[PDB]
Amino acid sequence: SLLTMFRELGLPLQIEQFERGKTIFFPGDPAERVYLLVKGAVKLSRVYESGEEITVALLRENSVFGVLSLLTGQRSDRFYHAVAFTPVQLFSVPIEFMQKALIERPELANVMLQGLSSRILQTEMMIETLAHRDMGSRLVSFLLILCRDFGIPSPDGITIDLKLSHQAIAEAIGSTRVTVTRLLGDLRESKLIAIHKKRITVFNPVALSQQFS
Amino acid sequence: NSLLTMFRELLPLQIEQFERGKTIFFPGDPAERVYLLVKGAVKLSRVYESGEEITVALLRENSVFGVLSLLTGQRSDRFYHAVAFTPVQLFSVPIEFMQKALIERPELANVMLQGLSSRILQTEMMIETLAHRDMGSRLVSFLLILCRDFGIPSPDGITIDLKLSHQAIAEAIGSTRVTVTRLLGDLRESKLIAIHKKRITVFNPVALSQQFS
Amino acid sequence: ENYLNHPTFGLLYQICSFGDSKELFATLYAQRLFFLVAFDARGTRFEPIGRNEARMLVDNRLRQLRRDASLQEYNQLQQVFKQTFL
Amino acid sequence: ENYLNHPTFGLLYQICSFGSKELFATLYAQRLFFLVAFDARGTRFEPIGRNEARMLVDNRLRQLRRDASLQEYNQLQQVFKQTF
DNA sequence: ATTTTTATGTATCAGCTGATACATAAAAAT
DNA sequence: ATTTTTATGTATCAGCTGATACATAAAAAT
Ligand SMILES: O=C(O)CCC(=O)C(=O)O
Ligand SMILES: O=C(O)CCC(=O)C(=O)O
Repeated sequence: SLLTMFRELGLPLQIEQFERGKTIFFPGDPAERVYLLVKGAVKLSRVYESGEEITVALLRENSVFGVLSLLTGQRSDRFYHAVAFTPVQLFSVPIEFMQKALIERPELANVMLQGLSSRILQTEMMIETLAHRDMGSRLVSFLLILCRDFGIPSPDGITIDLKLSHQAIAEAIGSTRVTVTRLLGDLRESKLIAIHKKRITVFNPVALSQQFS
Repeated sequence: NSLLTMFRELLPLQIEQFERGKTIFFPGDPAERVYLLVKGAVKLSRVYESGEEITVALLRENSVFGVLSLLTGQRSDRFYHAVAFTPVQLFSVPIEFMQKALIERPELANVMLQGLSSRILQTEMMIETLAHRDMGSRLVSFLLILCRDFGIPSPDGITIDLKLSHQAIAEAIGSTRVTVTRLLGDLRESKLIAIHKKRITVFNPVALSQQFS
Repeated sequence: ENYLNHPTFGLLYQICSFGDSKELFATLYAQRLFFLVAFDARGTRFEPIGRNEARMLVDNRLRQLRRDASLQEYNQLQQVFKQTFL
Repeated sequence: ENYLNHPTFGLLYQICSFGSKELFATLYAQRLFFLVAFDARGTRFEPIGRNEARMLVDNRLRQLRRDASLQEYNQLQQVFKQTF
């Protein structure tokens, strides 16, 4: 329904195209719009001056972002790095043309709240993952989430439909790339995962989920 | 205070009192309500079968929670542990009584979207903290947030107005109580903080924040 | 082990198939939420429920299969039931 | 050294006083800058962008320098120097 | 098809920090 | 006020994991 409502904020609203790795918004850009990722994935990241990049969350389909614009207004500026992790199609409404649109159609106001709710929980699920001490448990917990959002059914196991570099991952669970390759190898020999054509695949993710009760 | 103003009008509504340590909702409960903490602190936590607790978010005054109810309603069951970490006063409106009240008063619809948006940013700010590798940087990053939420002006430094048990901290930053007492002992010597009667007082929190720009 | 892609909560994994053609599905991580899926021509609608309400639904399906079907089908649900609730 | 707390935002720290409207910045990593006016009927909060909040202090610097005391000009420069 | 950039596999180390125990202080209970 | 339950300070050592470097494969640029 988030997909249905956004398409009615104009007369028709046009769909933006974003190529792989192409950045949507950058830190210090004014936030004037509320966005809705329709297809693909979007990487929100904190970027230090040291150059080290920390992935805050990896959004999935039908996710609402640009949450800061709603409260801040155009005046304030972004503090995160919104990058198109995969080829992505998204919508974009100026917040001012949204607040007016909220009061005209309160039915859409309801749809939105639910969308933001999902975000909260999804971001909270992340907290769980990083809240682990055991990097092994932390990696897996993360991989589970990946199966949930970007995963596509494959005969041996769920395969995440995305291309993920060891670094891109290491940036997500708060560790180094070395430790990522290191641990992944351990899960290769334990035969719990598999990597072919640069795409990851977990084996019976449900069993892994039970360990985390 | 709009959040505080609008919630009040859902005849009027009387405020709920929770004693220290007393639980608001447990896991498994029918998530049929949306809450708005007015004063005091609410500890949202995940609890494993192993019995261990992971603090997801430590809420502040004028913070909206119980967000799951807006998605599925009274049909689905909780999975987080909502505890009153400090003596707390809050409101509680049933999702249904809300869903209708949102359409009736379009002024309130926006008030809610802003409040959930803060939580997404707050929950995201937590990610940053835990995303550190260095437990030292991680602890501080956390202490910074506490000053931002529960902190009060004290002459030498900002004293967070809350009492934190080493464990309670350990549970929040994904570490052990031992390391907490250990790291705290280092920050005393480094003369960046001071502890009296379980009150944590940072000196020039600004300086400490300068690290992360 | 049979999957279905919820728009919001992502991948869901099948628990069992009821006689009404209605099927019970569950969240991939931690079995946090349960759903009743009904396949209408353009329906494929989702209907959320709680674990208690979800347990008894499978319970009914447990008894029906044993009396009027093969032990293995009953056992296969029993596996699921055994793991999912116990 | 002066802290005020916008309720959604959390605690904020003073940067400069324009003259007495004041500019307050967010505590964690100064992500948001807010203009605050101490009206008798309540405080008022207005967020502004980084680039803009900069020039606003700039003008104040020259004004402390050319019309006022030595001390004060230095102090504001400290905050400016650090904040940027 | 050539080169040269990026990603992955493997090697090496040092130092946290988790794990366990104890001592002591603080708080709660009696 | 006395006791006894909880919180904090300290001691220990083992091992993972960050830091550093390289090999090699894969990919991207040219
Ligand atoms: O709102 C922003 O600009 C940063 C964070 C964000 O986009 C989001 O959480 O969806
Ligand atoms: O929404 C729930 O039921 C659990 C999480 C929550 O309460 C919150 O995000 O405030």
